[PDB]
Amino acid sequence: GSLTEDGLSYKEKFVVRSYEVGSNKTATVETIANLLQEVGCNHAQSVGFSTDGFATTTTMRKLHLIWVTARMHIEIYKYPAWGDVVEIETWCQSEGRIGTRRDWILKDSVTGEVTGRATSKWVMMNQDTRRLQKVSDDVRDEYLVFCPQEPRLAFPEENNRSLKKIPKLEDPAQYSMIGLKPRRADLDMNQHVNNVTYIGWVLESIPQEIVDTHELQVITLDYRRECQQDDVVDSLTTTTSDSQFLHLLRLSGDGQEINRGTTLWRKK
Amino acid sequence: GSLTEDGLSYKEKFVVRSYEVGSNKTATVETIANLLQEVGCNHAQSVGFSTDGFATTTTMRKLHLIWVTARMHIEIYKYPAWGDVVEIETWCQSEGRIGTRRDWILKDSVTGEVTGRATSKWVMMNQDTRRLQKVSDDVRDEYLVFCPQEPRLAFPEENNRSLKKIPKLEDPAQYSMIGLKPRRADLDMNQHVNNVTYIGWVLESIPQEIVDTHELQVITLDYRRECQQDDVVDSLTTTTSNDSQFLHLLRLSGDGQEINRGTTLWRKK
Ligand SMILES: COCC(=O)NCc1ccccc1
Ligand SMILES: COCC(=O)NCc1ccccc1
Ligand SMILES: COCC(=O)NCc1ccccc1
Ligand SMILES: COCC(=O)NCc1ccccc1
Repeated sequence: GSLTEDGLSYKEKFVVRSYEVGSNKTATVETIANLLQEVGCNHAQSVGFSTDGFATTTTMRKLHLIWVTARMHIEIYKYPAWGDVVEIETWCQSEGRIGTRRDWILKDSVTGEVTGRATSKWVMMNQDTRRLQKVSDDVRDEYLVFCPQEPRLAFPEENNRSLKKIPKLEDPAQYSMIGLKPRRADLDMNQHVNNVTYIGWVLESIPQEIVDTHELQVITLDYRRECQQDDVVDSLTTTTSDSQFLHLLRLSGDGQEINRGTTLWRKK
Repeated sequence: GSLTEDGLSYKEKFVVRSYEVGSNKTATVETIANLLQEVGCNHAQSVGFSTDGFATTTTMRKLHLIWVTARMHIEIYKYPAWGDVVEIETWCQSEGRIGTRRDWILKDSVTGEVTGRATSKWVMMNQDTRRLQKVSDDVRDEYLVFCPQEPRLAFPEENNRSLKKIPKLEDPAQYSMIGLKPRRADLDMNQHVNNVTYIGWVLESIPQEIVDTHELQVITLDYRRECQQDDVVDSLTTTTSNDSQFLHLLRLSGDGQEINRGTTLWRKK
């Protein structure tokens, strides 16, 4: 991978692996999400950001400050097949005191056609108290030199799917998958559950009939609270309609919300 | 990746990804196992083997015959770090009517030093009845032309760890992790649980204290029965031992039907 000519974005190509594909012999949405994460990490490394905590600086490490994902939104037009090469371009942009936005464009390496796009919102917080904090000018100036100054949006539409408010699913859920627990392969280098595992858990409550007759087109996911490595999760889904679903991930005991989201599926 | 000059082995390089590493910032044993699987699949594809079923031919597909892993044995000297490049060489050799053996050598791309090795045993089975059956000369001849004829062993030693018999763990287990279920990311393109998920499930019952103070050196795993996508598994571990050794058992949560057994050897960091 490499930073582009103007140094304001980063590109990387990936060959889709045999264990990365589903029943259709095309990459899963979790494989796609892992690749967005990988290119995001390579972009931060390329410009000197910390190898201990994603997108942190010496200034943030002293203050025990981290960046956390608030929302992830992915739209796929064509899933690459096993053996195919996908090229991914990513860039970051400031969003004031609220936080930051990282966007991605996925392309077919051979044709050059856009096969997907993603956008994510990040907020700053103290890693110990878990309290959200406003980004100071000192922290802001550090990353602004690596962002384009004119708005570059993967989802430019005024009032598009990526910015829609997500409601809370009401009991009883139409479908559910309970007792979901993370194993060591679900944890990152800091022993935290990987953001991609939550996408998998959300999709666990979609009936196999939907998965067999449809392809996932859009997924929007809010990250409200972290699942600890010894927590147990219940994944809940209700049809709201193409097929549309409302999703809720909550702790198996007290029902504390960890994530909420929506999915849109297209008939094969 | 590519077949080597003589066409009797295959090499591929991989850059270790950020999500592929553990707390030590080095690749997990499941990341290593996924890469051995990937290079194994690329080698079969490079010489015309089926894209629907691993290492099958038109002859095998007609008879509903598949190859299944009976045993996997991995030894790691150094786990590659995030950003490092690992080069893997793999080859296959016939083992008579019993089945085949696929071996691997892992190397550091920069230094050229061997950082690991693996060996696996495969048996042929009817995919519908799940009945094992000896390999016929017709099936044998099809793959022999892609194998070296002189013995090429990743574990050459006459009485070595890769061929040791594994005993059945007796209750009560010293440690356990109960209620393990596969999710969709654990399934392959044919809806079967990925062979690597079983390695993860085995390791789920190792205490976190061992994982924090030791590094995994050797893992040997027998595959006895397949876990269906709606089965629930219990992972059991007992210490059998400077170095730490463990005996492992994976069985169905209800009736206790054995799916896997194995051993692990850990070295103090
Ligand atoms: C360390 O992560 C870097 C990154 O860019 N992450 C993207 C992502 C966010 C949420 C879900 C899936 C993927
Ligand atoms: C937390 O904000 C998202 C993010 O990726 N920030 C670091 C970064 C910004 C600009 C270029 C490269 C890396
Ligand atoms: C389709 O698999 C091709 C292959 O060579 N797999 C090796 C393997 C066997 C068991 C556990 C992990 C890896
Ligand atoms: C089932 O045995 C393991 C295996 O990988 N067989 C296929 C093969 C043999 C020789 C070269 C390349 C591919």
